[PDB]
Amino acid sequence: TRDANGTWEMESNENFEGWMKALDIDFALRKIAVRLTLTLVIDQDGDNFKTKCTSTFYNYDVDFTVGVEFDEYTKSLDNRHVKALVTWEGDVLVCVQKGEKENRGWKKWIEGDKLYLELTCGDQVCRQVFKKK
Ligand SMILES: *C/C=C/c1ccc2c(c1)C(C)(C)c1cc(N(CC)CC)ccc1-2
Repeated sequence: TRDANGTWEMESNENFEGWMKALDIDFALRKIAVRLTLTLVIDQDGDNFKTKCTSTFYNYDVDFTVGVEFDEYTKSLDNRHVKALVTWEGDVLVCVQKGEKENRGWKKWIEGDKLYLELTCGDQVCRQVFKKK
């Protein structure tokens, strides 16, 4: 479905460390991020999205409109300027982040009460699965 609204609880998270390493996240902070529980909250109304990723020590919040390029500064992650764009490819929500890193972005598949997320940077892919709370 194209409806990603909800509070999403993590079920699985594969190659999180390799993806963070591809983004040049500090080794020390990688070890903490691997242990912290992540909650993904999405509010979606038509084209307008508000995404909030929350843990004990780190938060990542982004708002965007589908189809409208936006300047992004990943201040709480790798601290880079990218040109971001989120679009629908069938029922897949696709985000491309143009900048220094190649193949940078994510894709989201909503299958019922499950959300599959693949985050990419360089030759690394992190695969996450969430269940709607
Ligand atoms: C559709 C999902 C997009 C998206 C963008 C940014 C982040 C995420 C998802 C998370 C939840 C995977 C995430 C986690 C983190 N930290 C760990 C590296 C913890 C907050 C940062 C950014 C994003």
